[PDB]
Amino acid sequence: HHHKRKGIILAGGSGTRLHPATLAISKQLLPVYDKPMIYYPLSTLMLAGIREILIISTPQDTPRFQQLLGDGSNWGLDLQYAVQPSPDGLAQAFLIGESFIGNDLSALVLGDNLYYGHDFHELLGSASQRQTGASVFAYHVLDPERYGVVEFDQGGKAISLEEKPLEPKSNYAVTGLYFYDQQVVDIARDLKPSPRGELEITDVNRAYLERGQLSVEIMGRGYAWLDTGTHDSLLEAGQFIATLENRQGLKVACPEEIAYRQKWIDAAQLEKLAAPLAKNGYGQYLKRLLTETVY
Amino acid sequence: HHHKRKGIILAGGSGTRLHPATLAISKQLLPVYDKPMIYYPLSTLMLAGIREILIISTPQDTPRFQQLLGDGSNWGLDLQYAVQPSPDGLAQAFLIGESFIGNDLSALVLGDNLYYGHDFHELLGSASQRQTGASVFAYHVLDPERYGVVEFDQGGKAISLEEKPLEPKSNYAVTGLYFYDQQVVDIARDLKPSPRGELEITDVNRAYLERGQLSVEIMGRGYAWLDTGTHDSLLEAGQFIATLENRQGLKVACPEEIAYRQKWIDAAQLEKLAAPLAKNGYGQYLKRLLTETVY
Amino acid sequence: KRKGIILAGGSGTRLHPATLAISKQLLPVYDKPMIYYPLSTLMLAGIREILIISTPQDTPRFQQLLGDGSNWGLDLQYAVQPSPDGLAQAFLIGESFIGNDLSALVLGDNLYYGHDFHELLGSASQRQTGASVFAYHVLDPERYGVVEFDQGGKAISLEEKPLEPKSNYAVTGLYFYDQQVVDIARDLKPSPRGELEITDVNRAYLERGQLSVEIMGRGYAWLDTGTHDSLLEAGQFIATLENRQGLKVACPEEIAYRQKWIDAAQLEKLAAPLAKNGYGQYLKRLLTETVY
Amino acid sequence: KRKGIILAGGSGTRLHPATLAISKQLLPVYDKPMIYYPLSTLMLAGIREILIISTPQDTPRFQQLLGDGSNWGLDLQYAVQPSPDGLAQAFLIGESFIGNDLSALVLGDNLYYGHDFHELLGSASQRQTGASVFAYHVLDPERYGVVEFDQGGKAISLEEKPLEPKSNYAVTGLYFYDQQVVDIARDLKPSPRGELEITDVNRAYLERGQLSVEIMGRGYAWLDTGTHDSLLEAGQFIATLENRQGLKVACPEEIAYRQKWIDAAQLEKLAAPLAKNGYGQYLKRLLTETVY
Ligand SMILES: Cc1cc(Cn2c(N)c(N(C)S(=O)(=O)c3ccccc3)c(=O)[nH]c2=O)ccc1Br
Ligand SMILES: Cc1cc(Cn2c(N)c(N(C)S(=O)(=O)c3ccccc3)c(=O)[nH]c2=O)ccc1Br
Ligand SMILES: Cc1cc(Cn2c(N)c(N(C)S(=O)(=O)c3ccccc3)c(=O)[nH]c2=O)ccc1Br
Ligand SMILES: Cc1cc(Cn2c(N)c(N(C)S(=O)(=O)c3ccccc3)c(=O)[nH]c2=O)ccc1Br
Ligand SMILES: [Cl-]
Ligand SMILES: [Cl-]
Ligand SMILES: [Cl-]
Ligand SMILES: [Cl-]
Repeated sequence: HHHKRKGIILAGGSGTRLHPATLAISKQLLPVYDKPMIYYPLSTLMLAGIREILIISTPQDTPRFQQLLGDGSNWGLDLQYAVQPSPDGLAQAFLIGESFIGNDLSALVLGDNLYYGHDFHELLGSASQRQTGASVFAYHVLDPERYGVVEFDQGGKAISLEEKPLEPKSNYAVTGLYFYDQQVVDIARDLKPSPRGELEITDVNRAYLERGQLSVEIMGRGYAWLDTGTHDSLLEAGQFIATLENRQGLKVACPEEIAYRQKWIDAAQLEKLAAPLAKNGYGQYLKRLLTETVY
Repeated sequence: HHHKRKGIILAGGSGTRLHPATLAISKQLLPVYDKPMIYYPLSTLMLAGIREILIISTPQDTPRFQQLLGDGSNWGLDLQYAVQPSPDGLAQAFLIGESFIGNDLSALVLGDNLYYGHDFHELLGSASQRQTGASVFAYHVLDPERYGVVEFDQGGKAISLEEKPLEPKSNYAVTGLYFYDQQVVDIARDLKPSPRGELEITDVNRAYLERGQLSVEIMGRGYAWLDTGTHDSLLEAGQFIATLENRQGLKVACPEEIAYRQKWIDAAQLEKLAAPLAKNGYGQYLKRLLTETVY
Repeated sequence: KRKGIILAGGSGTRLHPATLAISKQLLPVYDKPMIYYPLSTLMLAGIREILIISTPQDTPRFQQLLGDGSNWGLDLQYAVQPSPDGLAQAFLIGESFIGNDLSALVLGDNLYYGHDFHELLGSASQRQTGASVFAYHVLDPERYGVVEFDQGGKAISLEEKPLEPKSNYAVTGLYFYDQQVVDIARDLKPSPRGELEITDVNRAYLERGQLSVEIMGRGYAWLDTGTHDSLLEAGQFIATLENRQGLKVACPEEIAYRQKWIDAAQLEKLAAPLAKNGYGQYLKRLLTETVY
Repeated sequence: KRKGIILAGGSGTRLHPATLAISKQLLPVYDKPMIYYPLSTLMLAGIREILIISTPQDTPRFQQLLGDGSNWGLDLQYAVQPSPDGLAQAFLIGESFIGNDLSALVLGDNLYYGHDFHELLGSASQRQTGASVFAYHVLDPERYGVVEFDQGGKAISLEEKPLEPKSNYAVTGLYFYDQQVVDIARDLKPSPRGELEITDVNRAYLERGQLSVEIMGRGYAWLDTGTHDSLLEAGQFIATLENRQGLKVACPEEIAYRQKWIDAAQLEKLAAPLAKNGYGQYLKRLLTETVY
């Protein structure tokens, strides 16, 4: 009898690549300017209207995310948690997240991706509304070799996907934000590991492409999709957010704000979250959101 | 007998505020990352479909802008030039630009304002399409005291404008990009100087407001409106553009690109502009635009 | 001999939510945890025996990061400061650690850089009586302990965060002390603000005419990591220097190796688990390259 | 006595369109034109008599900025380099300016910062025979003149932009010369690349055993302003230092005042037209404040 879309954030082991900074704490707990990196994809899923979210991290890191975020109920969310013992590729998320997904639609977001721009809400909404097939976003980059790359024909139809090609067919990278129908778990179960031993998200997306069920929306150049892959790019992302926030006196990817604007929490709930933070600019910001109209 | 909108860039004296950097060359000739500051508002007017543009600068600086930009015909534009002897306020632009405006619609842009974001073309187009009255944009800022400030009532109607108020009524600044009908010159002619001796753009905009002819569109938080008022903010703006451009391998506010995408110049014309620039990344970029599809 | 204290104290809620569930002095400045910077500073002054004082929450996190220090030729101990009751409390908490030895205190969020910094530390630590501090010209002296000089350059007053500062010389977060400091700290009354003040310890030395105040020149960088904006500035400053030089600032393994506290075999062992990133590659490179 | 040359040469089209109709070495690094930095460097080495060599297009722009230098206690002259035919051409163009005196050359886009920089310049300029250069450890030595040292630290080879560099020590864009340099430059054949190379002048001194190569230590900042990305890094580096200290790096008026080339009356006159911004306020402040 009938009378919905779940989220997954993959916040896994960045191995030893960013050591020694990441000896102290996992990558997606490092801040970008003023807030932990995971706040950014979490906020992204929230902006897409997703409230029920599974956070996949290492056994070691699970407790630390849990300590930061809890069960989400203060922000009107239902956050759950699962361990990824080993870094065996991004598609593993769907096998780990299998019982969490159930028979629902899903969205996957990488824990180290930051997005910003105008009408991002509307760009997400058109992905999450398409209730069959899958939807991904293509973004023009300088270094497409580092990503899944999309080739378009002359009428703008997607015709191939390639994982980290040495000779990319275009400058269009697939961003680390994906929307899936109920077929994803069964596609993911049939994947054989790749040459380097990972369950690849590109192979999942190619299965949808081969069935004619993949929507590739362009994420325009007027959106910022930022890179937290290196210490240098983590620093750029910090500068970028700081510049915007200090210009505007508005925050990017403040989860409490997003829950309040989605009406998942009300003004009294937002005031209670502001109380313990009253003595810093972040809690003062939440307080200011109770009385200021922001368009 | 019948069978159009002109642009003005006010690139005037920043006095001695940014000295000694500006002893060598005027403010709007200083670069923001890789291109002279004036490229940014020029590109903004171009994106609005404006081809016929008057550049107002000091007698000293006029020749230097002229040397940089010429008459615009290489980029499919008709740039003209006029001197502002003295820094007597922004509204003077309409008296200086009087014969240039003629009986047409106009757009005014400050030579030190940078804008960026998604569907900026569409945001401009809806201003320039409204062929009577005036249109301005409101942008949430931290420091509204430095700008013209807009007060909205509870239904979102603009009800007051104030120039640099010590006690701002909102955090909404009027950005330095304005669209005017044929009434602007006559409003500007009736302005008495303000307490500090300037012909104020806020007084022009209030005249439209009092006639019920001012449209105030919100420029959303997903747009970046950057500040080149200080050495620090000029540096932020540099970092901001560099981060975006190096992420994307695409340029922000490249005039040649904008003229090519407006179809004001064709592929052969763009190739000829790329030739003298062939030995640097900027000319290599223009060359790459001849063969790459960018969405 | 001289023992060191790093005060990696509580920043309260000021850097929340970055610091929710994540210790301030474990936040990275560019590529390495904040605490590497004061640690390296102490190590550069020749100090191997170091006490890390932090919150009840954060102390075990530093322990789990750094252990007893033996891998870098150090002797690290740990103590907790229950409550942010003033910087001078370090000497009470740290009484039995200091014992009857000379000491140096460094603040956990203070970053230093410059030419002959080794020698500037050397000259302070060699002075075996009195106390030694550094005065650095700053834009906002009101945020710090301020030093007033007379026309002949003698220090004549110290004030903690004065509303009307007598100079632009701030006392940096690096202090050297003789065997008197514990008893000076023990006889302190808390200030109006409710803190055992480090400036109050330093004035006590000044009143005895036993405070050396040396100028840390304008060619040195003393950076603060109090706020999100300063932490960011500091990252960009270090990254700019490191990417230019292909050398690191405040890499403890390098400093221990250069002090001869660890040898080439042990440096090589430290490089192995970091081999697949640039930090281990740098440690490996330091075995074969002559760096003047 | 020692005369100076600033080579503010042609960067071609590489920084276009920023440099279209606007001279490279007049682009600002943070708050001041690029050329203030090498000028100040020369001024810090005690050199008052300075030749600015630039393009036919840019030379009069520097002239119109700086004039004869008399307002800062300097003696500035100007010469043109018709074509970017190598850095060593400075000595041919500058032959009659150098006369029979000692010289120093500095590259117009080179920025230096650090403790006791004054003394490092002092020691090079005091050496009245041979030539003196500085070797600075860098990440990308292939972009520079590279110095090879033997196991005892003696310089044994110099190579201009080697595809396989023998070390990570780059020769900085600051060179001190005796009365031989003009005749060495005059006897140079152009390289395969079509340039009169400064490394070729320096090897000629090395071959005579008259090249001093001193290490510019890792505590000094030597920044390059070749590209848009480096020019930006340099701005952020200087701004971070200046906003922290409330002191300026490479403010020529301050350096002339501190060298006693201009007095307090003249510094005050220079402050007046800049009074309404921070730069003049700083100059005014330097009349009453003691800065160590
Ligand atoms: C429509 C709508 C607007 C907003 C306003 N908003 C926006 N636009 C943003 N952005 C600037 S965003 O859409 O680009 C964005 C949202 C979440 C995470 C990253 C970026 C934000 O960070 N926070 C925020 O409250 C929030 C919720 C909803 Br529903
Ligand atoms: C529709 C359209 C898109 C573009 C693409 N484009 C965009 N979007 C941008 N932007 C990132 S922008 O719309 O925010 C912008 C344009 C001009 C000046 C500043 C920002 C740009 O700088 N250059 C550019 O070619 C150009 C012309 C036209 Br008409
Ligand atoms: C003399 C000496 C030099 C060095 C080299 N060195 C230097 N100079 C530095 N500096 C750039 S520093 O002296 O300004 C510095 C040292 C420790 C912590 C911060 C800065 C460094 O960070 N690491 C380093 O190995 C190490 C130990 C000793 Br003893
Ligand atoms: C000893 C001395 C110190 C000073 C102080 N000083 C210093 N140290 C600096 N430096 C920070 S510097 O020596 O590293 C430097 C000098 C000139 C150009 C670049 C950096 C400066 O920029 N300006 C300045 O007035 C001036 C003249 C003389 Br002689
Ligand atoms: Cl876009
Ligand atoms: Cl928006
Ligand atoms: Cl110094
Ligand atoms: Cl050094």
